[PDB]
Amino acid sequence: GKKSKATKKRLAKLDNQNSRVPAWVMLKTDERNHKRRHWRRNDTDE
Amino acid sequence: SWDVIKHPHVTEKAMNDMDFQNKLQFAVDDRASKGEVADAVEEQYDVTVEQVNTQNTMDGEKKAVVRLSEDDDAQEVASRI
Amino acid sequence: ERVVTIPLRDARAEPNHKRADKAMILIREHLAKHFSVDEDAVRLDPSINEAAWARGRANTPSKIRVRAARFEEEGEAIVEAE
Amino acid sequence: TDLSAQKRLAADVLDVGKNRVWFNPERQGDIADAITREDVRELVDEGAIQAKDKKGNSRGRARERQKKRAKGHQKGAGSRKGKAGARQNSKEDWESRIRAQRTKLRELRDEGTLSSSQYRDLYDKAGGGEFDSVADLERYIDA
Amino acid sequence: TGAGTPSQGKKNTTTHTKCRRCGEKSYHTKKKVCSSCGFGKSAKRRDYEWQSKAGE
RNA sequence: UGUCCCAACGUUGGGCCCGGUGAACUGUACAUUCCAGUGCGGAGUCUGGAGACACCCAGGGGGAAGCGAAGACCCUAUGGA
RNA sequence: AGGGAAACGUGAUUCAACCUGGGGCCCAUGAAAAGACGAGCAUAGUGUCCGUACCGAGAACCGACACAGGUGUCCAUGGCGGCGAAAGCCAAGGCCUGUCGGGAGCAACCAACGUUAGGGAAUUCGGCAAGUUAGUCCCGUACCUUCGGAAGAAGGGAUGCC
RNA sequence: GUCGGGUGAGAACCCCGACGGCCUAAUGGAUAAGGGUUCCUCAGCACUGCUGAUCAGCUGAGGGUUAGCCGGUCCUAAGUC
RNA sequence: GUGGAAGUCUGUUAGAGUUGGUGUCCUACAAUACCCUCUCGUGAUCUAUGUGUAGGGGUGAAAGGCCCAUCGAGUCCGGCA
RNA sequence: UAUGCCAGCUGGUGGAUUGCUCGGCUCAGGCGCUGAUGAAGGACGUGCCAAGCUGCGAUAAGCCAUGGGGAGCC
Ligand SMILES: *C(=O)[C@H](Cc1ccccc1)NC(=O)CCCCCN
Ligand SMILES: [Cl-]
Ligand SMILES: [Cl-]
Ligand SMILES: [Mg+2]
Ligand SMILES: [Mg+2]
Ligand SMILES: [Mg+2]
Ligand SMILES: [Mg+2]
Ligand SMILES: [Mg+2]
Ligand SMILES: [Mg+2]
Ligand SMILES: [Mg+2]
Ligand SMILES: [Mg+2]
Ligand SMILES: [Mg+2]
Ligand SMILES: [Mg+2]
Ligand SMILES: [Mg+2]
Ligand SMILES: [Mg+2]
Ligand SMILES: [Mg+2]
Ligand SMILES: [Mg+2]
Ligand SMILES: [Mg+2]
Ligand SMILES: [Mg+2]
Ligand SMILES: [Mg+2]
Ligand SMILES: [Mg+2]
Ligand SMILES: [Mg+2]
Ligand SMILES: [Mg+2]
Ligand code: NA
Ligand code: NA
Ligand code: NA
Ligand code: NA
Ligand code: NA
Ligand code: NA
Ligand code: NA
Ligand code: NA
Ligand code: NA
Ligand code: NA
Ligand code: NA
Ligand code: NA
Repeated sequence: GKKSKATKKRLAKLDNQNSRVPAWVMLKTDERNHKRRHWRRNDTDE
Repeated sequence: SWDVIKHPHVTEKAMNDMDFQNKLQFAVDDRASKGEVADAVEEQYDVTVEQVNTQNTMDGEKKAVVRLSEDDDAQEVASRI
Repeated sequence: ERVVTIPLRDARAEPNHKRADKAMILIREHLAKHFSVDEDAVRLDPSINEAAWARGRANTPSKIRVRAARFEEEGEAIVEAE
Repeated sequence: TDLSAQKRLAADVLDVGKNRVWFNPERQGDIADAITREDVRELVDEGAIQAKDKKGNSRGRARERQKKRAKGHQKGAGSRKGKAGARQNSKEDWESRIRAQRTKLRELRDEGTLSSSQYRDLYDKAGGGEFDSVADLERYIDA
Repeated sequence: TGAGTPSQGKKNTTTHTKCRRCGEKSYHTKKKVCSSCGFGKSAKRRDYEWQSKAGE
C-alpha cells in the first residue's frame, strides 16, 4: 500500500510507544508496558 | 516560530557520507523544503550548499543529506560541534 | 586394524525409501560390536557414507567392505571404504 | 560460527545464486570474520570463496535424434502423437505451395516463355488449386 | 464456496480509518463519513439518546 | 474386472516400545460382577442366589436405556412469526 | 564509455516484444478529458511537495494460530519431449521449514495402494468401487434425422530400431 | 536426509563441505492490495516457535528508505460531495 | 480447393464450476478442509479494481437464494428489569 | 504387602476469612454558561536519560507580574 505523510507519522509514533519502560524508571519507582503491540498478533488503526 | 535545523544526524552512514562525499546529514523540521534546508545550513555554518536530498523518516522527523561544494570540507564543518 | 565385510540385509526391514539411513546405522553398530567399542566412538569416513548412498536413499548395496582401525585413550575406531 | 550472512554477500559480490557459492571448509574462522563486502571480495581473491559452475543440459542425444529425423527416420505411425493437421498446418502448407507456383509462373512470364494470356490462364488455374506442386505445374505446361 | 473462512480471504479493502475530527478509526474512506462522530455528514456531533439507558 | 464365491501375500503412513512436548470430552455418590426376581411396568447399587485375590498392557465396542442437544415429531399455551 | 579471467565471432532459421496492413461480424457499434503535435535554434537559471525499508504468503495479507482454506497482476520463448502453456525427466533460481525425533521384519487393527488361480456381477437398491478402452495413420461405418447431424457409431489393420 | 566438521556450558534439526533429494506458471523472479519496521547489525533465551536451539518473523538496544525524467501529483470515467 | 463460421467439439492451458466416492476428516489443517472422479473452458464466459442499490427495503435466469460465519425480514443500541 | 481407602501432621497450591481504605453510592448547601478574540474534542509534539499518566505547546512538566509562602526544590 501507499502511505501518506500523516499516516507515516502515526506509524512512527506507534513504533515508538512500542518500547519498554526504561530500566532507571524501575529503580526510581521501586517497581510493565501495557501498550505493547506486536505487528503480527496486534492490529493498528486506520 | 519553528527552526529549520534541529541537530546533526550523526551515525555510521552519516560519517561515510561526510568522509567520502562531503555531505552533512541533519534532522530538520518536516515542514522544511530542500531550499529552506539549503539556506539555513549555509547561514549557520558559512558554507556553500550544492545539493540537498530529503527523507521523511520512520522516526517522525525529516532527514536531509546536504552536500557541500569542493570549496568546503564536511569533516571540518562537523568537527567544530 | 583389519578389513571387514558388513552385511546390510537387515536394512530391508526398514521402509525402502530410507535404507541408506538404516544402512549407515548398521555399519556403525557392526564396527562397534566387532571392535569392542561404543557406537559413540565409531567414526565413519565420508567414503563409506557416499558408498552407501551411491544409488540414492532407497537402493543400498547388500554388503560393503570396510577397513577399520582401533585405538586411543577412550577406545575408538576410524573406518573407511576399501 | 554462522556464515549465512556472508553467503548472501558472496552470492551478490560473485553475482551468482547463493546455492553456488562455496566456502573453503578450512577457513570458516576467517570467513566468519568477513563483515563487509570488501572483506568478501578479498577472500574471493584468495580463492577462499568461489562460485560452482552451473550445468547445462547436454544436447548430444538430441542432435543424434535430430539427424535421424532430418534424414527421414523415427517418424513412423508409432512415433506420431499429434493429429496430422497438427504435425503440418494445412493452410500454411497451401500458402507454401501456392506461393511457389505463383513465383514459378512469374518467372516464366518475364523470362518470355509465357504470354501474359497463357500466364493468366495458368495463374487462375493454380489459384483454383489445379496443380499439386511446381513440378506438376511445369509438367502440365509442356502440354 | 463457504461463506466462512474461505470468504475471509478477499478482505483487503480499506474502509474505516482514523478520523480527522474525532480520532476514532471510524472514518469511512469510501463514503467520507465518520460512523462514530458524524464528520462528513454533520456539522453537529453525532450523538443519540439510545447510547445510554433511558433514565440516565 | 477381487463387487461376490473366499480370501491371501505384499508396499507406504500409522498403530506398538523409547526421549521430548502435552490438551479435551466427561465426573451426585458408591462401584469386581452374573443369573433371576422385584420396583413408576427397561436395576452394577433393592431381594435371593451364583461368582469374585490385587494391580497393569493391547483389543474390538455388549451394557452403563454411554457422551453430545431443556424433542425439530405429537399435543397443550386465551405463545410468536 | 562500460563490463569481462579470456575470447571480446560471423552467417542462418523459427521468430514473443514492437511496427504496419487485408478480410469478416453487429436487432451488440465498442469512453472522456487534460495534454501533445501543428510551431526554429544558443546560452543560462529553475524543477519545490508526498511515496520509496521489508513480506507479498503451506510463517510478514484475511481467516482468533507460524491455519493443508482464501487472496489480483507480469515473467506463456530455458533444454529433451510432444499437437501442446500436457505428462515424465532436467537446467537457472530456490529449498531440505508443507519443521519433533529414536526403536521393533515393524503383530492385531486402520488409511492409501499393488498383485491375485479357476469362475466372471453369482455381489448390491443399483456394477457403488474398481476395472476395461486409450495416442496417431489406413480401411470401414447402421437405425434415425430438423440433412446440420448421428460419427471417433460399430468393426478391421498398422505402429520400434537400423 | 546422511557422513564428517565448525561454534557453544549444552547441538538430530544454528553454520561449513560432501553425498542424497524436493519445487519448473512454481517452492523461481518482479509486484497490487493489505501488514507496519516484521528490513540490517549487535547482544540475548524468561516469552513465542507443534520437540531442541547456540537459531529466529521472538526479547533488548542501535541503524536503515536520498528522485526534474519511477509512482503520486494533473485529466477526465461509472459515479460522489 | 479455398475460406474459417459456431452461446460447436476434445482438452487438469490459464481460469471457472462442483457429479460420485455417501472415501479421508468430523474435540478437523479447516465453524464447509483433503484426495480421486467429474462439468465448463470465444462466451448469456471468467476475473481485479472502482462504483451504485439498504432492511418490510435492496438484489434475485426464483432456491424464500443473497445483503460481512447473522435472513420466511441483517446488525447494533435503545424501548427493556 | 504392592496398587490403595479414611483421618491427621509437616511443606505446598489456592486466595477465602478477619482487619485495613487513596474508590464508589446517596443526600445536602453553594454556584453555573463556553465559542469566529476559533470553543469543547481530537492529533502530534514537549523531559539529560522518558514507554504510560499528568502538565504544557516550537517560549512546550513551562515564561512574566503582584500578593502569599519559605529553605528548600527539580
Ligand atoms: C416420525 O416418525 C418422525 C419424522 C420426522 C420428525 C421430525 C423431523 C423429520 C422427520 N420421526 C421421529 O419423531 C424420530 C424421533 C427420534 C427420537 C429419538 N430419541
Ligand atoms: Cl494481406
Ligand atoms: Cl511507487
Ligand atoms: Mg526499533
Ligand atoms: Mg523524496
Ligand atoms: Mg482448412
Ligand atoms: Mg451469510
Ligand atoms: Mg447380591
Ligand atoms: Mg423439551
Ligand atoms: Mg410441525
Ligand atoms: Mg400469528
Ligand atoms: Mg525496495
Ligand atoms: Mg509452518
Ligand atoms: Mg481372479
Ligand atoms: Mg443379482
Ligand atoms: Mg443376492
Ligand atoms: Mg463408477
Ligand atoms: Mg532478519
Ligand atoms: Mg545471532
Ligand atoms: Mg463450447
Ligand atoms: Mg472442454
Ligand atoms: Mg465490483
Ligand atoms: Mg419452498
Ligand atoms: Na498486523
Ligand atoms: Na530527533
Ligand atoms: Na485388491
Ligand atoms: Na461398549
Ligand atoms: Na519445447
Ligand atoms: Na526442526
Ligand atoms: Na466451400
Ligand atoms: Na468435488
Ligand atoms: Na427488516
Ligand atoms: Na432492549
Ligand atoms: Na457553578
Ligand atoms: Na514518560
